[PDB]
Amino acid sequence: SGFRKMAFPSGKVEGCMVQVTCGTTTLNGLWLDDVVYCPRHVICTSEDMLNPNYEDLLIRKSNHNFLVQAGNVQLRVIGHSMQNCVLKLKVDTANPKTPKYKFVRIQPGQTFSVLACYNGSPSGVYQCAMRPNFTIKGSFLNGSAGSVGFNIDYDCVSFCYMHHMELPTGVHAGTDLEGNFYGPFVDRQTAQAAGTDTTITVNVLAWLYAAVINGDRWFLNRFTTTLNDFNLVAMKYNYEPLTQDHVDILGPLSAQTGIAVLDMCASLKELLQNGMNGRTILGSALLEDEFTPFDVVRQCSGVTF
Amino acid sequence: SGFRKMAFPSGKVEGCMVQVTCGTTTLNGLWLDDVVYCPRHVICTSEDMLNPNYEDLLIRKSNHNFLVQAGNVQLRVIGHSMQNCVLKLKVDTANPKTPKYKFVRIQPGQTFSVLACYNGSPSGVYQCAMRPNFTIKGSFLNGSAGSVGFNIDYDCVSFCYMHHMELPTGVHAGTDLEGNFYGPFVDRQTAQAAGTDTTITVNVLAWLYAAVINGDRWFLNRFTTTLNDFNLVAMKYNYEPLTQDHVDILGPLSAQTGIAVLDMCASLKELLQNGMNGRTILGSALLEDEFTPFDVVRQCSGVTF
Amino acid sequence: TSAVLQSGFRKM
Amino acid sequence: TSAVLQSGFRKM
Repeated sequence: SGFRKMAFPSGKVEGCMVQVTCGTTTLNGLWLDDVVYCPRHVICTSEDMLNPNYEDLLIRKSNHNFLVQAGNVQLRVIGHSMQNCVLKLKVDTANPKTPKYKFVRIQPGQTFSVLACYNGSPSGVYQCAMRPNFTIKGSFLNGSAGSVGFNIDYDCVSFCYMHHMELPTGVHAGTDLEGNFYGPFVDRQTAQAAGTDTTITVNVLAWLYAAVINGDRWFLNRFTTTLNDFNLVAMKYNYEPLTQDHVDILGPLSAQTGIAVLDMCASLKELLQNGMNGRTILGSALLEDEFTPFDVVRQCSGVTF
Repeated sequence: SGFRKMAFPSGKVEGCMVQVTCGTTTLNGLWLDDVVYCPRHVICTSEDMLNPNYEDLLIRKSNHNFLVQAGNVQLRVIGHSMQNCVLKLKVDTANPKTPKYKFVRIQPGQTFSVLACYNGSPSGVYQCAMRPNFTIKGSFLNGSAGSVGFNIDYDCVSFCYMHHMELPTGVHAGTDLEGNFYGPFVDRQTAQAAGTDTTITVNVLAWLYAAVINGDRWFLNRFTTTLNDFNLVAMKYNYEPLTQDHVDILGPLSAQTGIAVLDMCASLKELLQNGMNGRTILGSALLEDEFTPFDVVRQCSGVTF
Repeated sequence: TSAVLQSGFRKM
Repeated sequence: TSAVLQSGFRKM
């Protein structure tokens, strides 16, 4: 019994984190095979980050301008190139701890584990979701750039996020491991605002199924609803629309608990209008939307890696 | 900015997790040097779990009765002994992934990361706290026994918890790495029950300081309180009493924020009386009590491992 | 209610 | 208020 916000084991990712330093600018890098990946703003000085010209800044740098430290060992940089907002540093040594991995760009509403790192050393891991506005509500300080987010699919590490910057609201923005930004953001120190954030509706329902599995049943009711009726109420409360694919994906939890998805939606509609009746669900007074349906199946069935 | 329920990177513990099987009973083991630590009830079968005589059951056991598997390699057991409720199996090979480690016993209110495992394989990592009733609110299924709780402050892994069993309310009980149970619980499947759980007050105050550090101030007020008056209020909400030691513990956070401890206590009294009234504190509508003052300074000031 | 020792079952 | 590229400073 019990339900916690579980992150993936970070051992395979920990063995890939290195430190990259260009001048006095330092951050974290991802050492996979014979290439180190890191945010391109490592070539920026403090005065450069207002309106950087990365194409020009990088052209003034050579391989010797990059200090890559993997622990107490410096990796010789034998090449450098820019792919979108990520810098690729070719080193003369393949990482012996390179795991089975791939680069995957994730969809908003999906979850992943963040391995926050400072000076190339992992310091903490936490589970989070990619918000519908393509921000991450993470915990990041200066020097945390280059920290990576990942999933573990079967036995393969799926790198999906690399940290770059913090937005003025305190939320965070980054790219995939191919350098493509999540959301309408650019890596420079200017005024930037994220779009209106909504609630990942399918995740709330999956989380409500996890509560039923753990014995929380008070929010259930005799009523059902329709997708159109729910979506009309959901959009008024800044909730993402529920699709037929969301319903099908919730199928395993619908059959295991004996509560149809539209029946759960009726409970969710009620919780949006009348609140939570002064009660809690799974030890929370909010509607938690950082558990995907597969996250609930994973935790409740004990899937290992 | 931002505040997350951060666990420690689990890699150093993953390299020590093995599967221990005795007869038909299987659980997880902790492989450090040439010793494997596991819960002693691995030697019970189905009908020796109500009132087992562990000293007697172990005497009937031989080295070849313990199947220890580190991945796909079967470890050869050359000795076995029992220390309280933990079993110690001597193998002929020292774990090459053995980290610099330590065995510590913690007090209620202390936090640690849990690496939930099944059949010797990691399933997930999450953060949790030793509740005042000496239980933990984990996420554990059958086969999760042997999973360990730990902290990795600085370079050393401090093992503080080994999981054993689940109590009727869905909370969990276990021992330290010397086999000594936390609380008055025993590794028998007899009728057991946790006492009334209370809120860790010093942790709530530390988490309110973390909110102030992160820029939240709407919950502060112009009032102060005496320690006795705050305590007389706190017990009315099943909060743990605040001792003078706890007041000293919150000293550095009080100095960093410029808000006296008893000042923060007055705002805690108001929050208990009012609720949050549609607002959230660091992304929660409940007062979080699983962050120690040490955790707050760790996540907000300097993070490294 | 009885406590539950959370070991697992394994076929021999 | 401007966004912050969360690299670090390292005295060399």
